[PDB]
Amino acid sequence: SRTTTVTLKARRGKIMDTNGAILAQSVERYTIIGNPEQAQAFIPTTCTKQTGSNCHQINGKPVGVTGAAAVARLLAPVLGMDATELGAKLSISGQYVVLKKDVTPAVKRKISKLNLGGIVYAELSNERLYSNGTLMGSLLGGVDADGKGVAGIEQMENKTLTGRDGYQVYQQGNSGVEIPGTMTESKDAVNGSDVTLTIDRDVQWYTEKVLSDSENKYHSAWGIAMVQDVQSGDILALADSDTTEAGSDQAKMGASRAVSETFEPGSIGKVLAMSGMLQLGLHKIDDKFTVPNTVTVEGQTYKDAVDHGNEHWTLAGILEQSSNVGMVIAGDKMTNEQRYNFISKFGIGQATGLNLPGESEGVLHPSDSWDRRTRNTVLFGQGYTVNVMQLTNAISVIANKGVKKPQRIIKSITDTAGHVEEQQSKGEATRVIDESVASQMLNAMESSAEHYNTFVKVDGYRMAAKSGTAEVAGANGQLTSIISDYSTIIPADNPRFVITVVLKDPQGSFGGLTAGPVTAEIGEFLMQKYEVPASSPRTDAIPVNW
Repeated sequence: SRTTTVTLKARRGKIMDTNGAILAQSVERYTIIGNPEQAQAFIPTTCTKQTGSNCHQINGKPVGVTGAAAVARLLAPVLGMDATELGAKLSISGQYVVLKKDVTPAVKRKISKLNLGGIVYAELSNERLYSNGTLMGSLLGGVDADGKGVAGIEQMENKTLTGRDGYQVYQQGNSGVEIPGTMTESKDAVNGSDVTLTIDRDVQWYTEKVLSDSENKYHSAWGIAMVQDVQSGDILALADSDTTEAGSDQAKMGASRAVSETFEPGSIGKVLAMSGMLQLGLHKIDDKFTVPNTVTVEGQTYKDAVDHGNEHWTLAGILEQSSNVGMVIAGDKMTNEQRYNFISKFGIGQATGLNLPGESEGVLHPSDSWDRRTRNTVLFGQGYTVNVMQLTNAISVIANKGVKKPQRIIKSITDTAGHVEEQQSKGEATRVIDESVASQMLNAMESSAEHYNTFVKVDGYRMAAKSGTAEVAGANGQLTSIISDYSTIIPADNPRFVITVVLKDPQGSFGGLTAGPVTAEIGEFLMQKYEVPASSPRTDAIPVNW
């Protein structure tokens, strides 16, 4: 016979930052719906000693009418509406009519007590609020009108956040085995679980502020920045210079540029190739080279960015001076397979495993597809592409004693019982290089940072860092566009964070090195916020020249 199923919609879980600060949450309100034809069939049950409270009454007396009129009389005082008007809405044709919008959970509960299930039901609204407004807006993403996550973290964590709808089934007809209105089965909703990010609201806010202030100062087409905890691989901030309200159409339009952008890393990429050279025992970090300003190999000519003479640099100095030519000379005996292997081993060309919507794996071509030139440019961060997360994780390897961890952005999930379950990214920690090789590269990176210490400084702290530039898609009247990138490990003598900044077409007195001072502004804030002890004096510098 006739049957009616009512959906009990699960309420969406919250998104919170690393400290429990709420970033996204849904408003529990309801639309109250009537079914006119079921209302018209309604006959109220008279309270007697046989029914107990399984009956209908108003002020302790029978309802006195039937159908729409009876439903309206029962509903009117609960909804604070006029019975005549309700009766008219329930006297139309069809199985659907809105009776009242935007009612509270308390009113919804009162309606349930009227013993009108099947005839009247509540539809949970899907309004989603983001209390921090524009903060990490495109990273949070947004939901559609049905409360489904369609961008950012809302989408990635949608299963967890959505929960599982329940239902009620009513016999509204006359089967002869239950009376009309009897609820014959139900299944409770399981409300969504809450998601805690590794992102810290204060670090994220300051990083976005630094990028905004940097746009005012240097007028970059865009800037992105990331802060990663060295020992855990947790992401404390992942930021871009665009400004969008969380949950807005703009935010839902596309992933954060920090998530999606890919680019050649340029000279920062030398860290990966050189690590390989040391690991394989092809060179030692203090090996001495004579590095001319050009070199020709197999009909191919390579140049450094700047004219110099025949320089007396060690392998560490080739890194510090960003010498492409030095890398070509040093890498002479490194086979194509070894080159590919060490770049790939640092995570280049592979998914971070974070599963951010719109995230690319980047591009690193198989070594047998390389030609006589690209087999060499790969040594200095050209001819393959990375996103900021991959670059930052590769640099973290040097900070973390040669070990690469999967990065994490989802810290924990809290279920409906209130149980907090820490989350752990798929895939395991892997050793990329020996700890001793990592130490030597950190030492060379600290010499690389000191190369720029006339304008890149965090007072009281040693840094290990590398800079780079690379051509990207030309824009805004620039014949050739470039990015400035810079990645810093801080403090060098007890690494705590990696901070990477990428700016497109920065202007001003620092030109292509503008990303450097920007990482240092973030660095300064982090040492103060976490009260990091000042560095000890550097006593073991590996020589950069001879």
